[PDB]
Amino acid sequence: DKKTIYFICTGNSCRSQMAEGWGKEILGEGWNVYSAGIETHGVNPKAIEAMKEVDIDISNHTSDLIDNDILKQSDLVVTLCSDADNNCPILPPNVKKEHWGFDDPAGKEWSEFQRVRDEIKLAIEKFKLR
Ligand SMILES: [K+]
Repeated sequence: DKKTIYFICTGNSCRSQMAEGWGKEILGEGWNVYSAGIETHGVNPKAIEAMKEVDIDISNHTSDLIDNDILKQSDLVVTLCSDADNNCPILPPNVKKEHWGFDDPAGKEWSEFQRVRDEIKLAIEKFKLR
């Protein structure tokens, strides 16, 4: 019935966390949305604040490493950064993978953090229209 999308960024901190938040809202009807990373950097407080601004609560999200069982059941694995794309483990044959590159918002001025958040919204909206 429900399909599964898996958002991956290096530390499961900013990009993948915002993508999970947007995904649960926009694709929530027929999609199970999860996020992971190559390493765990913790859920960025700025990502929680960025999502709170658009009335999406991601405060209960966790920073997790990639799980082989979630990978196995994924219909689409989406990598959100170059490092995550290149270091993503060998995927099961039936699982599709796409790289949706976004700039690293961590280290950028607060306005640019919000810009990346909204670029992610747009990519997820376009995905729903496929
Ligand atoms: K997660």
